[PDB]
Amino acid sequence: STDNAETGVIEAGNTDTDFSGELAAPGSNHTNVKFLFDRSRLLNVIKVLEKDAVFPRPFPTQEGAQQDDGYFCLLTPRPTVASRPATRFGLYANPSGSGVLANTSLDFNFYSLACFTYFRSDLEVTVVSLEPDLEFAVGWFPSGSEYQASSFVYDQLHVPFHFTGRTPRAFASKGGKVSFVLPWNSVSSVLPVRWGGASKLSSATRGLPAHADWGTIYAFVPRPNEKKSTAVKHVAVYIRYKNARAWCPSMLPFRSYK
Amino acid sequence: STDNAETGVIEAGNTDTDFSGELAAPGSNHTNVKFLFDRSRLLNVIKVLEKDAVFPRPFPTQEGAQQDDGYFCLLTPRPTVASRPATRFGLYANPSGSGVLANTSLDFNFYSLACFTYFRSDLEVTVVSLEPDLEFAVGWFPSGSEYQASSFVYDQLHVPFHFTGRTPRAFASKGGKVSFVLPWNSVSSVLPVRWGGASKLSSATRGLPAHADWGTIYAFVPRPNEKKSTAVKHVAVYIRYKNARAWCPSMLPFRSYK
Amino acid sequence: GPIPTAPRENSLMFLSTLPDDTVPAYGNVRTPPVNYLPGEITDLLQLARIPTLMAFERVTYVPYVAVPTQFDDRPLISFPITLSDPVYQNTLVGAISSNFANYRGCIQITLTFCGPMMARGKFLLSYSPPNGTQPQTLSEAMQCTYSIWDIGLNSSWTFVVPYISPSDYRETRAITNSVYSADGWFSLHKLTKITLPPDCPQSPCILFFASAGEDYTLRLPVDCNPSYVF
Amino acid sequence: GPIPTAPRENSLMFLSTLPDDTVPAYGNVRTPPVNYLPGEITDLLQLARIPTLMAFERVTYVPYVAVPTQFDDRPLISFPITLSDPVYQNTLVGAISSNFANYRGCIQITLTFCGPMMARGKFLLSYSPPNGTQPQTLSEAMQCTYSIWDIGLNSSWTFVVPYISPSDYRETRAITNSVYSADGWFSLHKLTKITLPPDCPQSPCILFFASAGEDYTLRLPVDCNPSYVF
Amino acid sequence: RGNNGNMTFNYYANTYQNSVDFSTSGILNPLGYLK
Amino acid sequence: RGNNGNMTFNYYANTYQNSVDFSTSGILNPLGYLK
Amino acid sequence: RGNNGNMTFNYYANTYQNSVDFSTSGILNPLGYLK
Repeated sequence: STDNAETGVIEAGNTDTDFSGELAAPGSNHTNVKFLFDRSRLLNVIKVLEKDAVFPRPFPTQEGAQQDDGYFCLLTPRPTVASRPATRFGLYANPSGSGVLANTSLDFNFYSLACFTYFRSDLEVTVVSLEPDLEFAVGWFPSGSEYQASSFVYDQLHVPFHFTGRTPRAFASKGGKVSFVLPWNSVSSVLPVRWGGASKLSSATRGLPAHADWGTIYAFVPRPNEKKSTAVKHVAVYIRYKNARAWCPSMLPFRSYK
Repeated sequence: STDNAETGVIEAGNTDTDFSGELAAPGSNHTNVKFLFDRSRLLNVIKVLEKDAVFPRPFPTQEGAQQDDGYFCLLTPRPTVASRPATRFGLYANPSGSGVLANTSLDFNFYSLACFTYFRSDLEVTVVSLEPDLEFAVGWFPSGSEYQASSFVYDQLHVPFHFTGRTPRAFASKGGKVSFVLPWNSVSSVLPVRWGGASKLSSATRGLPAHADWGTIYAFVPRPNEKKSTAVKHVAVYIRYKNARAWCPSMLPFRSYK
Repeated sequence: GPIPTAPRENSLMFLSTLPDDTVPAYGNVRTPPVNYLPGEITDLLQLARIPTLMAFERVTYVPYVAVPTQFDDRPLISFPITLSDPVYQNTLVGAISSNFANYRGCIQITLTFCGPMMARGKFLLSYSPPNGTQPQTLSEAMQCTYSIWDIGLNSSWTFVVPYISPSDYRETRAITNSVYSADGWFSLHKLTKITLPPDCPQSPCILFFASAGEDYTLRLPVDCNPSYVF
Repeated sequence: GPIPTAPRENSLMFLSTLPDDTVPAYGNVRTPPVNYLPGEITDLLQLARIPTLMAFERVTYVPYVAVPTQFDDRPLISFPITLSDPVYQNTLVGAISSNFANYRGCIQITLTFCGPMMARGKFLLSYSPPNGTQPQTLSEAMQCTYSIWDIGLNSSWTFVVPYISPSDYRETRAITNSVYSADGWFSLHKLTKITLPPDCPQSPCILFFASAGEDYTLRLPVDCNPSYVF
Repeated sequence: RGNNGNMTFNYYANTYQNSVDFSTSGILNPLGYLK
Repeated sequence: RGNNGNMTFNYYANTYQNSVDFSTSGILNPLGYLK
Repeated sequence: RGNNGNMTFNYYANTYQNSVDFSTSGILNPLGYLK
């Protein structure tokens, strides 16, 4: 049928427009945005704390600084590095040489279906053990805060402060699982899938949002400082968006042609 | 009573037709097709994955190809071989000599009562361990897809991709069981008990349907690639048709006379 | 506040035959319509009530029986009434019944004469309840339940085995010949010899069919035997 | 008194796709209003129904095709109809479809002529259902479904590929060329050569767009492929 | 109906418990007829 | 609505199960218009 | 009736909880009579 594509708006047609025929029945509605995104998926894998921690310093950190790495996980589909927001995803193709290796993460499915510009939704978290018959706990604090770092002495046994606080802490039995849901607590109204502004008024890095996440999570062993074991331990984190919404179209990744 | 059997249609009678007597009471209705088939039964036994897998290649495979065998199970009453649909059931009566041995399966009860031509029903799955105090998980993907084969590096620990995905994955506690139900998802309207068509337009094998199944199932150990053990493990698969229906009569197997 | 409850001794058990459902995983699926397929089967009795061909030994098996020309007083053919007997093995009634444990109702038998249109004769069909020894002569056969069938225009003739049992329901297999499994014998007698005109083939053949009755019924499913695959 | 109950075999299991919620931890939160953002997306079909540019090989890829001047009977260009084919790879229809398993409805194709206003010509568009071998000449093309499009004032022309399938729903990827994945070919034929006045550039170019139809539909989500990150 | 014992309560919705066919816009009857 | 199967019972209150926006004092419609 | 304490709720249907006899178509009374 004759038409002009330069106008931008083109009306969708059917088989009957130019030939003899008829339209098909609806079928099913599995493409609904709310129904599509309510499925759990892996996000990151982190270690388990066995003592009081030292939060990593900002990125301009030079050598020789003492801190703990790979113990904290951010809750956000965007790329991150060293437990802090980033802009470019990383990958170590040559595990050799000096220097500490930076943790990295990303939400492959979310960015494979990230066809829009802005997003908002609640979020449900779950954790799972990767070691046989392990006892652990999980802690959390909201966006725009920091982790207290010190300990107290009870009966000559040091006890880290992160045991107590008015922000959720949860315990699981031998081989159990931890589950709960969180609200949308960032100051911004919506989470930007892609951004092009600056946060600070000067010396800022363009395109790096400040508070595009839900919070922060970590795991620890409920024992005093006197029982620091000899082997490292790991856990896995699962997230699941709930009651999602989208606001403005965009484009999808570039599938390279061999 | 006088009658003509050549007409094909013969009316069933009772004792009173030719003698003095009476008809018996109904009794019970255990022959109902829906009520008959709602019972679980064994289908196949498979191994448990401990690393990233390589799906077996098509049947014309020559020697020297590297892949993993006996790790995947199809969901279908029809015969299968090497985790792919087949037409003739197999049996190794002389376990000796070179060559890899092909896995096989069949639904003995279903084909012992397969008196019809077409079938359709939902399906409920269950899995059970054959080793003392084992931890495992089960994964699934629908008919007409394929299994992703690669891994990712977290904290220098390789993690297979089959951990994550928007198609169901389930975990069980120590010694637990896994249970859930699936819908009828094949493109075909009904499942053919016996078939005589061809799928491809040329060079096809007659009588081999393309998508007569519900999906595919496998099991894996939730640990990184660095913990590949030394002993093999097995699990058992149970299926149970639900809300079944039949559509056209047929004949039953041939019980050989000694 | 939490509702207090105490689980019973039967917990975490997996029971195959449990009459209940489970949790869904991938719901909200919609499937194509199936209005176009005719002939939906609702109960397997619909198939159990269709006649089929039996088998005998020609000494190596055929469905028919050849009428000889010699004269003797023994029954032409006689087989017991037990669904596990070989003769019913391949017929639908027997094949389906082997998957259950009990049955009721009246069995049905049918015959058809496939000889030349010019022939004439008569046959006697009898059914003998259980006894110490099975019948062996026409005089004995006449006393039991029996009927007379004569060759004419119409070719077939149906016979019904009454359900005469000491108890409701009966076993569908005979591990031992208790009165609840075996139920007598059926035998066929040639009342008069066949008459044929000159230049016609001799020894006509007769054919058998077996099917379920009107008031037939099954009960109590059981697991099946997989030996056929070998 | 305590309510007695018995948990089922499926307890303590973690199922990702389970259709239910969980326990809250930090409730009673109130969030800013979002009335000010326009253009809320409710279904991804709204985006699937927007045309986009396809790709071809210039031997190293361009969206358009250059009309030659030589004369030959082969089709100017022909590509299969299979959403997994490279040509649809980067278009929105293909990109979104690769995340599901089935589809319905009618696909849509659009063209636009970007040559000098002074040119004149005609083109033939055809769609061939599956066969042993694909079409290779105008005589064969005329018989299938086809239409004639002539250069005039208006620049674009839309074409609809009917949904002609042996079964409801079809696979969105072709592991093997079963009739349920591949659905024929599409080809373009130059009916007449282009006419241009003196002192004008030769070899005009034509452009392609691909989009979903009115009655297009998807179903049965599936996990995505992360290879793009490399 | 079927091998289902519950007759009082259903938790999940029908469209999630079962599959359905999308729309388009007693004694046993015999099989095989003669006329 | 959504990937939620329950349709009969809710235990916790709405303001604790979900987040809400504080007040201040069918077929798919198209995107992009021409006039 | 019997050694059964529940008097309010039954989950499964009667025909699945108990066996039944298919149809066909106070003070204690004494045993043994004289006339």
